[PDB]
Amino acid sequence: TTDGVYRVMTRRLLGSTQVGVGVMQEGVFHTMWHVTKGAALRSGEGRLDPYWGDVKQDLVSYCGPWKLDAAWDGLSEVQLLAVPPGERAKNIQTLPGIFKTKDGDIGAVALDYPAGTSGSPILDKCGRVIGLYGNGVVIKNGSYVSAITQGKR
Amino acid sequence: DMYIERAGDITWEKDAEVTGNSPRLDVALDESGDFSLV
Amino acid sequence: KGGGXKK
Repeated sequence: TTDGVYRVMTRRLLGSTQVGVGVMQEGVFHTMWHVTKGAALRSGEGRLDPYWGDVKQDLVSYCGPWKLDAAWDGLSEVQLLAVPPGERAKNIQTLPGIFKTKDGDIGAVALDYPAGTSGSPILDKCGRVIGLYGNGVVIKNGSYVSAITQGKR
Repeated sequence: DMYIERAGDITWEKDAEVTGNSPRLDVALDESGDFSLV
Repeated sequence: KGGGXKK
């Protein structure tokens, strides 16, 4: 199955519904846990079985261990490769904010998209995936900010 | 039952629109995977 | 975050 960015679809609701987005790289499919809940996936005629997942990180990988290990450099602009339901993939460039936590700081992107955009990759200037979009907060003025959520390789 | 469909290459786009703020926020992450503002 | 809330 080809490297790239993928829509995660279900037929269980009304019509065809996009519940999320993911990344195929090095033979492993990467998405957020709340998108699939760890359920298996179909890719054409083939089946993708969950391999690793963690609810607290809100991540899951299929067919193998988590492969994405690039990280935001804390300084440069990044691009969100947003794949909204029913709409063409689009790159949005932005300078990340920061989630400060008791266990360290991670990048965050203040961009709002439909729920089924969950799992869209965030990219550095070399095209490496530095994390996935869609686990975040709503701040005082009502705007959505997503963590740049990255796994461990 | 869920299935996947390719949507593109993972590639930096030279002429991308630039938008969005860079807020610095104190947050907490709970065992359920939910972020909250501290 | 639409109807996803935080998600």
